[PDB]
Formats: sequence, structure tokens, C-alpha cells
Amino acid sequence: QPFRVTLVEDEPSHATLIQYHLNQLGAEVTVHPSGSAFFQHRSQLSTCDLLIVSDQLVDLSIFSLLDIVKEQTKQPSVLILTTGRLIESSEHNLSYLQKPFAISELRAAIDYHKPS
Repeated sequence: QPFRVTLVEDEPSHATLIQYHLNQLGAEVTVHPSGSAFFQHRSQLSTCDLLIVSDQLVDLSIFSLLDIVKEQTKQPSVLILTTGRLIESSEHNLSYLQKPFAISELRAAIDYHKPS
């Protein structure tokens, strides 16, 4: 099976860097350059295995974003790229990675959310 990853990130240089490593770890990646891009494709999260989202999209809060994910009938694992330092959820699928991060951490993270 494929490892479908959706990347929602609005700094294009962090997005392209993350996308490069996703492709080296063997992901089929969908990149949404904004929160509005993500919203208009809400529906395709039922086929996503891992959602990597920034904590600080200029046009959608992580809270709204996470509540939109919660409306879907199949929810992915979520990896939240953060600065500050942890959102209280009772779905158990939020993991976090703090920027600035080492590339090794990014890749361990992504690999620990692969199948099977």
C-alpha cells in the first residue's frame, strides 16, 4: 500500500524541504500551500495516512484545522510543526515536532508513522 502524506505548510522553503524528505522516505505527498487550500480538500483526509501541519498558518488556526480533521470519518495521524511549546485532545493522534528541528528528527517522525 502507499503511504499517503498531506503537508499543510505556508512557508514554501519549509514545505519544499519537508517534501524532499517525504519523497526520500517514500511518501505520496499532497502539499497544501495554505489553510484555505487544505479546507477546500478536507474530503481527501479519509485517504491520508499522516497529516503534517504547521501550528501557525496565517489563514487558519491549528484549533480550527484540528476541528475540521475531527469532522472526517477516517482521521489520519497528525504531526504538528510547532515553535512555542501541547494541544489537549482526547483523540489520540497528535504528535509534535519543534522547529528549529534536526533533519534526523523529522525523518524519524515520518518513518514512525509508516505502515504496516
